[PDB]
Amino acid sequence: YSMEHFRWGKPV
Amino acid sequence: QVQLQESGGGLVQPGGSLRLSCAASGFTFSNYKMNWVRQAPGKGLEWVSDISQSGASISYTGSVKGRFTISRDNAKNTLYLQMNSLKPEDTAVYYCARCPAPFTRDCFDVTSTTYAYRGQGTQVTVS
Amino acid sequence: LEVSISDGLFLSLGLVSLVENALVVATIAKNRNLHSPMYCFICCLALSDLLVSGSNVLETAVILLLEAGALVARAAVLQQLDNVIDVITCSSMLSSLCFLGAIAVDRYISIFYALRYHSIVTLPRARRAVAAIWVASVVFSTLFIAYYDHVAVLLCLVVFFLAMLVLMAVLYVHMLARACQHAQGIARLHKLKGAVTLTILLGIFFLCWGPFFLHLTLIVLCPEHPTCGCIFKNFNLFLALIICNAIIDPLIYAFHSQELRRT
Amino acid sequence: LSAEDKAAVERSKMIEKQLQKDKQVYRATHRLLLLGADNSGKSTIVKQMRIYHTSGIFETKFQVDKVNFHMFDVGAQRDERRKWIQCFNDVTAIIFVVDSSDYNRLQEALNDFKSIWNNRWLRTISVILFLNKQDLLAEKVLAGKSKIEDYFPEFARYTTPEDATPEPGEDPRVTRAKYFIRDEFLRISTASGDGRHYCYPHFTCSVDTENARRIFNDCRDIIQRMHLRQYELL
Amino acid sequence: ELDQLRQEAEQLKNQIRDARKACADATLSQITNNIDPVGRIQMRTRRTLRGHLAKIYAMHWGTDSRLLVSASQDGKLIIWDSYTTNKVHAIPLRSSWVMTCAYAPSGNYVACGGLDNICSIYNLKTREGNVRVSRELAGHTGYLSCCRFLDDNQIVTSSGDTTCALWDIETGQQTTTFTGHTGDVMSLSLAPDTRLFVSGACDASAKLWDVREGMCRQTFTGHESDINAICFFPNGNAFATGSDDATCRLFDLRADQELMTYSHDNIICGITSVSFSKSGRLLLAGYDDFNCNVWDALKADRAGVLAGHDNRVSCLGVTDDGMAVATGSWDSFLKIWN
Amino acid sequence: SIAQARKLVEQLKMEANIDRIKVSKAAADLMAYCEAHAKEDPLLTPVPASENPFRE
Ligand SMILES: [Ca+2]
Repeated sequence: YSMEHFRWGKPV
Repeated sequence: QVQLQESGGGLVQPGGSLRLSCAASGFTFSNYKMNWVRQAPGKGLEWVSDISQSGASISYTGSVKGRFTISRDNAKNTLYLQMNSLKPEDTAVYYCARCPAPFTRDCFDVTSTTYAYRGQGTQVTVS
Repeated sequence: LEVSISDGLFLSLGLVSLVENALVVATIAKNRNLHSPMYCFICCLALSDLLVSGSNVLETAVILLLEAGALVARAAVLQQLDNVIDVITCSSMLSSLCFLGAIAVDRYISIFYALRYHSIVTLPRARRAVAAIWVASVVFSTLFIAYYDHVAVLLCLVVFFLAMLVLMAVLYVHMLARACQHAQGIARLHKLKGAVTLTILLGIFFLCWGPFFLHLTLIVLCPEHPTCGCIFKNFNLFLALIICNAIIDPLIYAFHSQELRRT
Repeated sequence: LSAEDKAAVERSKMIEKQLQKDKQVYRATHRLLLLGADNSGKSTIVKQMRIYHTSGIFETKFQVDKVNFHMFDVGAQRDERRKWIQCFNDVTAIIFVVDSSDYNRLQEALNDFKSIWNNRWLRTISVILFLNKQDLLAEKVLAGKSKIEDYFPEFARYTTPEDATPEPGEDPRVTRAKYFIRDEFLRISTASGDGRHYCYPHFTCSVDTENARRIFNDCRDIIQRMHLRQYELL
Repeated sequence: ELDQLRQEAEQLKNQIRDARKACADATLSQITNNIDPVGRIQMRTRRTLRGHLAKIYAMHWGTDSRLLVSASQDGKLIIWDSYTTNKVHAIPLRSSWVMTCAYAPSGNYVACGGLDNICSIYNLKTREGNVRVSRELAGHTGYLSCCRFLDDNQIVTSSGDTTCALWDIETGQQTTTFTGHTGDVMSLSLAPDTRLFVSGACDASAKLWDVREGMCRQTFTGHESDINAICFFPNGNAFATGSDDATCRLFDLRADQELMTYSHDNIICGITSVSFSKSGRLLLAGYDDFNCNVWDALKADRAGVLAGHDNRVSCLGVTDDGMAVATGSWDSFLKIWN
Repeated sequence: SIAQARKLVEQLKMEANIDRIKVSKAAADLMAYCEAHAKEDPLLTPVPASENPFRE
């Protein structure tokens, strides 16, 4: 599990 | 009481010079923009000249612009109009007319047929 | 390529922008004279930047607090919390963009349809537009955050930013064209302020919003290219610049008015 | 709430709904003050513009391009205007009609314009300057019997502007007279103006069908300049 | 010849001035030197009335001083329940440019007038759900600056035609014309007895009038500029006068002269409305500043400022019970203070 | 014209011959009114929120 500091912060 | 007693009229020769004077009383004369107005016989109240509170600005009608000089002494409460080169066109009852409100740039109503802050006026006649 | 990791700074900039937007929203709520449609859209822009800053500081707090080990959460609960924070984040972004467009539209109508302005734009239609913007931003944000793994979401969100950029530029540059025609008519009868104001309205918008939509564009176009990769790791900067929008919007749209500056 | 108190709230809400309806009718109606001396052909402009349709104020209301205009020809007041003119601090424009023909009276029109412009309350109100009776001005300058230099000696040295438009192929001297008269009021407005309000000179006759179109164009540009300043674009 | 009459007028003017100077054995500043100051009279906007679209030009309290008429140049008279911010009526006017309004002391009628020289009187106690115009008094040849009801059926009306007139509303006809003013008559206040009233003009003069005798009983002339506003002192033996000259002045009828002048060199703009408080000790002057100033009517120092408006305080009225001062502005807002 | 002057003269006749009291007595009457009616002036002497109808 991880909290994204907002969506799409990395390619996904 | 606001009063604008005025003197210096009479009869002059064409090309003559004259000095109208207006002993303003009953108001804080330094605060008011002062106007001269004249009524040629059977005509309306032609405005003649204007002087600001400090005298730092003056204005005239083109019929007199090159010829009359308006001045004021704010300690005497006297308004003046020197008329260096009078013409038969200038024959009128002159009236010193105060602006309505102090510290104000719009001189409304100074030509109005009945207006409170205006003298009883001096007749100028020219031969 | 450089980086600006800025991991803790989000809490500062988010709280700063939260206060600034809260003041604008409170000012327009307090001054009932500010229920004009333009100030309605400016209030809604402020409230949107408020929700942006709040949601960013919320998951800044959650991410720090988890990293500190001061909090634990179940994985599924944590991911749905992340979803709900990102839904409100993406919604207050889409609606921030739409309220910037809506102010641009209100201003444009107030100029090019100046005499019919209050027939065309009126507080019923202002409230209806505000509703449509907020509800659409929530609907689309729920779609975008649910289907976030589909490139069509990122591409659509970028195409929306490009549509709002084209809208802003066309409307404000045309308004500046009328401003220049008026300056010519004035000078002509008598015998760059708008270029500056335009350069603020569009430059802050593009400088602060543009790099996030660049980041999304490059995720679609090039998730594996190393330079695209270096841009991706700058994501914190680009979101913080969105928070800088949450700071600068109330300054450029509310506190240009003396009526706002009075209170 | 008490029954009488609730009923009072219900009546206030009905009144509030009617006020909201009247607000939209009011905000969509652009008010205009029409000023001018007896000579200035003001009545002929009201009578012409009515094709676009004992008391102390005459309301002529007209529509251009689905925009409603209310134009107030103030009449049968006394000639002391400094108190009633304060009312019009919220009109879109003052249409100041001027008889451009009778140079003797033109200086009175200049001082009236200067009083409108400098007034503390009209300080935000733009003036649509209808230099009227241009036909009679043209006749007077072409006949040459009367001589503007006798009334405005600066006309001995004023030269026609580069923006001048001698539209019908009119005489250079008629054009010089016209634009001089224009530039007197433009000097008043340009010198003392603060940029919150502007003067919109137009040359017109009673026969001009386009005077409603001129007022539409001027009110459009006034509200544009107002909003473009408010948005700091101008 | 006219010069003989002008000289006799000068003689009588000098005689009046000498008589006034012979009564000026003291000044109110000296007599008020022995009595304690009123202190900082702070007051707060308890109620704000948002209903008007345009600037309010005039406002007036009812006798049971809860209902408040307010007249705006969008063409509305709004009647407010001031206790509740609640509109009890909103009257569409036949001419937008309203400049005056009043209640009848009976409450039954409300009047207004303006640039259209009519006094439109509206009956509030009609059997129908909406107000109807019961008379339109149309004899004035100039805008109406102030209309005040003497009773349910008599209204007195100052106009820019330099006259006031007292109307019988059932007849719709001028019972009396008050003709002595040389300037545009700007303000009208009734004595508490309604047997006398005073009107200030755009002459720097106020005149006292007898409504029965139809005559100018006195003229007060200490002002420099247009007396935009006038208000009787509640004793009925004195009245205050706001002017473009930035001064208020209090004139006592029996002394026939200026008893006090209220002035402060920081104030360079006119007064547009005046009201006393119920004791008379506060003089409330609505300035163009756009502040709104309270003066100790006796001490002549500024007790406080009602700094709540962003445009002219066009109108200012203290409730007959003295419980609030309403203020109205070109802001379109009425703010009620105590 | 002569008529307005005749009117103004007769007005100033009726206005000169009025009875005038001393300014000290006028002042003292107004001051007595203020001091007598001071307690019943809610602006001069603000009444508590129990009595104030505007924010009771
Ligand atoms: Ca996240």
